[PDB]
Amino acid sequence: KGPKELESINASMKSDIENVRQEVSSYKEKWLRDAEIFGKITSIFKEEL
Amino acid sequence: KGPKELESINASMKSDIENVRQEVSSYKEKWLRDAEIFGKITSIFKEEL
Amino acid sequence: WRKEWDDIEMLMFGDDAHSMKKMIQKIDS
Repeated sequence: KGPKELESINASMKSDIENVRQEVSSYKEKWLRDAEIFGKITSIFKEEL
Repeated sequence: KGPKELESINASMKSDIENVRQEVSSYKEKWLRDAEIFGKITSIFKEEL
Repeated sequence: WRKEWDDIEMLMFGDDAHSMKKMIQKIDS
């Protein structure tokens, strides 16, 4: 492949790696807040079960 | 159908209608159990509010 | 009877939710 072509794909792939880290962290945090509220409600009902 | 035959089934058909009334009572009991389940569902509903 | 089955399903939904809480404790690690 042309080195200019290789440089362009390498640069893109780097940027894609970056967007991914941020997206994963945000998804994990939102999921965790929702999960904590869900778990408190799940606790009293779980004791009832 | 023979009237004797009809009289015999109507004894049994009336019995089946009584069984259906008993089943309706059972469904009401099931609804009451569902309502107890709904009262435990009530703590979850308070968390949701 | 279908309504009673749905109540049973909501209870089992609660069990699923408890399993989900255990799983969340697990993506916590």
